[PDB]
Amino acid sequence: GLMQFTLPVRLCKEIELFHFDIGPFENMWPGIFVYMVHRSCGTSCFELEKLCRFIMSVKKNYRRVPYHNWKHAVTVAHCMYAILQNNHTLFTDLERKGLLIACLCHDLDHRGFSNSYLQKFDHPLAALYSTSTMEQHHFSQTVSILQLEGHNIFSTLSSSEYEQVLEIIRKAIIATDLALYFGNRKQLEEMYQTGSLNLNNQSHRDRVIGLMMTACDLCSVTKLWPVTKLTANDIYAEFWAEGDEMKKLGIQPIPMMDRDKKDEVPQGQLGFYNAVAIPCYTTLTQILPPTEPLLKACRDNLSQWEKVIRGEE
Ligand SMILES: O=C(O)c1nc(C2CC2)cnc1Nc1cncnc1
Ligand SMILES: [Mg+2]
Ligand SMILES: [Zn+2]
Repeated sequence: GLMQFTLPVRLCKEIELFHFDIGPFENMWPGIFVYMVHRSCGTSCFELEKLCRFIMSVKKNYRRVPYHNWKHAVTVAHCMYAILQNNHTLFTDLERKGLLIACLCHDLDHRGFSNSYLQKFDHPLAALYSTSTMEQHHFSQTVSILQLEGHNIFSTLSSSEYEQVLEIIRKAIIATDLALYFGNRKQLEEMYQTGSLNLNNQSHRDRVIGLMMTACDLCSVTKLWPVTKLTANDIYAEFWAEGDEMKKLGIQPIPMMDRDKKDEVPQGQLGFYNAVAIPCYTTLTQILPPTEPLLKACRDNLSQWEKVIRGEE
């Protein structure tokens, strides 16, 4: 129990900041995650032997896709870490445990295709789960891994604590379905403004955890410009493949997915920042003020995309 993960000095310092990039050395990402669990949660939260076996099984069940891959999983978990570390007293013991695990598992077994494509293809997952198709799959895969011999990192919780943490994880993973974020954020906006927001109301905390999940999930737009811009290529490599697969079902895809309309990307990023990212981080910052560096970094990246359109890069 006296075995800490320690990082080199640069990483030990930058890991605390919202804009930390986990680096290109895949072999360091498990250690980076255990480091975050230890500081967020404690060295006691999980049996190290069980946690390492859980992490490696989660890693194996992420595929080799350009964006929805193991690096995304760890990156999203790091944003959650930075949120929890800057909001120390707002969250329960169980919540800290549940949310880092939910972020690590939230895109398990992703194939690089949207819920929409699965439904037009008539994928069996679309018959099994008619809404939030991939997200109910990601939660399914999380439960499957937790039930492997040796992989139950929660085994030392009481029965009722075990049911509560799995319910935190299920709601957190379902909330990463962006179709649900629009109405979740509108409701949090009304509640914060009329002043009815109450973090002791469970249904309210649920909504706030959902928004934290959207914020961590989108956190590649809150990095320094060179990171955000190089990540945007990874996300468009998936979108353009999905577009090709739409054309193979005889369906003109949306322009966001059409590789023949690469010129329209800068304007599509503006729409995404203005309709999704900026409002997400604004409402998050209103509810949890120390998350403001995410909103500041998002606004800087919006201004960089505006510079791309004005031909200045
Ligand atoms: O551009 C987008 O439409 C986009 N959409 C989603 C969500 C649908 C999966 C995530 N991120 C996105 N943009 C993005 C930019 N730069 C870096 N990482 C993501
Ligand atoms: Mg997802
Ligand atoms: Zn994701």
